Amino acid sequence: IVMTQSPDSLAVSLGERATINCKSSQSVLYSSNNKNYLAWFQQKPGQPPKLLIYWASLRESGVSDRFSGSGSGTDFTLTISGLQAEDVAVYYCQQYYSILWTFGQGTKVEIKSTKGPSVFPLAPCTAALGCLVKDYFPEPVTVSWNSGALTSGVHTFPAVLQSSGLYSLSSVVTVPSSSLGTKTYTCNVDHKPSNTKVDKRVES
Amino acid sequence: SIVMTQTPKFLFVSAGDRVTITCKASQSVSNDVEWYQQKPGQSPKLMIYFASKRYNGVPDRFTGSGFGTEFTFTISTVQAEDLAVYFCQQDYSSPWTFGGGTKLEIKRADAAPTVSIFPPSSEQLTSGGASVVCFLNNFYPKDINVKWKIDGSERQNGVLNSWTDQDSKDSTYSMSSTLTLTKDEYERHNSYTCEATHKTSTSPIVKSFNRGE
Amino acid sequence: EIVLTQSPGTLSLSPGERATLSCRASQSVGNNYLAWFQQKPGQAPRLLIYGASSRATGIPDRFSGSGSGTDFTLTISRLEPEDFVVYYCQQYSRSPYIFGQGTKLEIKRTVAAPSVFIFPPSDEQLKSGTASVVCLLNNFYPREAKVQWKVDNALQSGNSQESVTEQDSKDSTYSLSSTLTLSKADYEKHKVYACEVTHQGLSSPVTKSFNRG
Amino acid sequence: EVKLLESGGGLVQPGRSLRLSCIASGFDFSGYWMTWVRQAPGKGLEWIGDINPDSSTINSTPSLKDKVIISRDNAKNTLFLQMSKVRSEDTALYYCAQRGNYVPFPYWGQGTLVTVSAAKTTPPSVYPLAPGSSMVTLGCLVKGYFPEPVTVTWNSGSLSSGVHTFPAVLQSDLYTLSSSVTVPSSTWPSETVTCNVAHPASSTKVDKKIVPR
Ligand SMILES: C[C@]12CC[C@H](O)C[C@@]1(O)CC[C@@H]1[C@@H]2CC[C@]2(C)[C@@H](c3ccc(=O)oc3)C[C@H]3O[C@]132
Ligand SMILES: C[C@]12CC[C@H](O)C[C@@]1(O)CC[C@@H]1[C@@H]2CC[C@]2(C)[C@@H](c3ccc(=O)oc3)C[C@H]3O[C@]132
Repeated sequence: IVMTQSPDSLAVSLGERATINCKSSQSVLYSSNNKNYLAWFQQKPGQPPKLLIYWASLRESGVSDRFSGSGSGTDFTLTISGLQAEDVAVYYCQQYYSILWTFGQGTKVEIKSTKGPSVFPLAPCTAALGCLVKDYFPEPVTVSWNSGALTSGVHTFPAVLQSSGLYSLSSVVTVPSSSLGTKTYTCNVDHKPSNTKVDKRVES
Repeated sequence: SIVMTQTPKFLFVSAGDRVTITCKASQSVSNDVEWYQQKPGQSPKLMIYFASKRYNGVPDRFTGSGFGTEFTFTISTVQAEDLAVYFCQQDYSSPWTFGGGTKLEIKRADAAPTVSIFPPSSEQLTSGGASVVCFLNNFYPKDINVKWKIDGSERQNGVLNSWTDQDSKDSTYSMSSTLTLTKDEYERHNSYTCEATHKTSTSPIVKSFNRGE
Repeated sequence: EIVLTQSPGTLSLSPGERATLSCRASQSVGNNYLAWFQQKPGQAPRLLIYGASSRATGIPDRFSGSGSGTDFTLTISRLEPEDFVVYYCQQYSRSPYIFGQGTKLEIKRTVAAPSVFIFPPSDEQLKSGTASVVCLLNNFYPREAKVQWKVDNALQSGNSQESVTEQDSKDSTYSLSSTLTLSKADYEKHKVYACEVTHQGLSSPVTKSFNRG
Repeated sequence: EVKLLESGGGLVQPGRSLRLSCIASGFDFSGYWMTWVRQAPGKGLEWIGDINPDSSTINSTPSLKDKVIISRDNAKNTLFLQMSKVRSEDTALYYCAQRGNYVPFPYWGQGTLVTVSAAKTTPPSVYPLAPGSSMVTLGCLVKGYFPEPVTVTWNSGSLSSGVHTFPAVLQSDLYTLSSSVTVPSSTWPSETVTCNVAHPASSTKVDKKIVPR
């Protein structure tokens, strides 16, 4: 039994209503008792899943009133009536109709904005240098060096979500300190959502 | 630093037996404790790492275990070529620290020495010196008494002894005894004798020569 | 409630080695309704084992659950390198249904002190009205390192964000970045910026600093 | 197929400086942390210092920390140890070693002996040991060299079975050792037997044939 969610990512202004759909490849309505064997989960970065709903619509203990699933048979829905900062997370549906619990692929939920990136040189007073990619939304950003010519000794760190509701990340490369006078180092930041590429030369 | 304490400090064991070495840490080091074999005349060599994994070309009679503060090195079916000193060592910290070491000795049977005596070489006499050398080879146990006599009378000054380390093949010992004299004194006496006293016989092993023959 | 406590938090093994993850229950789990989940980076969870010891359909040979009531293990008998990820236990005998905090399998490799660097904020960033200071820990293991900002010798608190890479595909190390963010207004109120790094592989902390101009 | 070759081992005056060099071959050098270890006469192993692959890092015990400098040249594939304010405690033989990305210390140089004594360098005189007239024993006495060590072989290392090379003895600020070899009685003097002595400290080599009297 396969669970398909949509949308895959969801941007909804703070306090607004947010809606996620889940469809099963087979009916998970159990003819004999009239129950849906469907559950909903919340998962925040670096944490286990949190059971929110099961039997399609029943709220688990200590799940806030604003969380409410609905629908039955093959098509289901989780709605967050009043979206708050703390509700920003990944949501899965799960079928337990058959001893083979399967989850949807999941849905990311976040706050709207839509901005391009800002790039600044990380350069100090083997040497290290780098790029700081600041204040961009939404994910994702891809960073290369000298249009993918330089890859040895590169580290590009995972993005973090700032208080702003905007993302920031760093990319760094260690190079021969002797070469800083002669060979060019350019970081290439591609932000497909804002329809932008930015190439920042980083100097010593 | 982290203190690694090994026990026992020595182990004397018959061929074919188990030896168990333990190493204890002043604090938790998790996996990161490791065992080195060092044979005489050679550098240390890695054998067990991450307390339990075998480094390659290590025979599988060698084995380790442990976690946190308590770790062990085991040889099952000890044999002659394993004669070595063993060390534990921790990577979970800084500085990285080695244990005190455990010297392995092989128990076996008794063996009387092969005794050979040598007058000074003409090369040494040409340059004005005189050394008498006595080799006592492949004997057990290690405890032995060598004595020098010139014209039947005992001589202790100018004698220099050295023991080889117990053998990697046959687990025997060997000894070199060097009596250095002035060429003056060498030519002043005739009969030179090397006497070995060892538990394998009540009658001492005597080897000799006469200078003027 | 039944609280499930996973041990250890992170288990360090090489591919080929067997792993034993533990799930300890505060309160007896009825009918051994104890389930194990795999979760890989950027993927929804995967049922591995249910009923303490029943392998789900489509799950390979090497995953097996053991134990009853309060003591449960997941054994991964012959580790594939794709298998190094998060594993959750979860009980369905009694409400409310809650997850173990998780065990992450990572690849073991010696111990490596970080290569540290610090970066002042660029002129372009200061003109835009914000000051981000970056401290870089390069190619270290294990992941446990303490990063402390000192601004005019004053230990900072909760105005800095750390980002850490996935374990490296060549040498199995991590890199880490800490970014201290102040307004231009506030950044220009202090002279000396320092990140002090404590790591297991260092004898003592290494400090990296700059004075503005 | 890996080789680490130490050089610079020998005598030094107290209070002076010493540099060791280690040349590594048969492994991607610029991909590895490299370490020095030393072993005193008393046989205890003492970790000294390490380097990450960019010389942009070090790991050294306090004890020494502010006394020696560790460094390396990638392109030249060589490792270096600078000692300053040299003392009694620094008299040891020094080991070069790889640090290893999945295995602590799998590779050790043979080790280079460092001696701290105002004593003057001296080459040995080499004297053969032949009988006064089943198996026959021969030897040679290597007298009056400084400092340690020498390397002694028989028939350029082709005779290594049935050889006993004895530990040196220090006498009037000069070392003396002997070495013995046992062959079947009909082999000598019918076939030629030569002992070969290299003394790296004086850059000399002597091949002394054993002569019937
Ligand atoms: C295997 C299972 C099948 C349906 C789900 O897809 C998965 C399941 O694992 C969930 C739970 C499981 C269900 C089978 C039936 C149950 C054991 C049932 C029950 C019946 C009699 C009794 O005395 O006590 C309990 C109530 C619920 O616990 C059940
Ligand atoms: C959603 C779920 C939550 C906890 C698990 O991590 C996943 C889960 O999908 C397993 C299955 C599911 C569980 C919720 C509770 C169950 C419905 C439970 C039950 C209770 C009363 C009853 O009358 O019939 C069955 C027994 C088991 O079937 C349960």
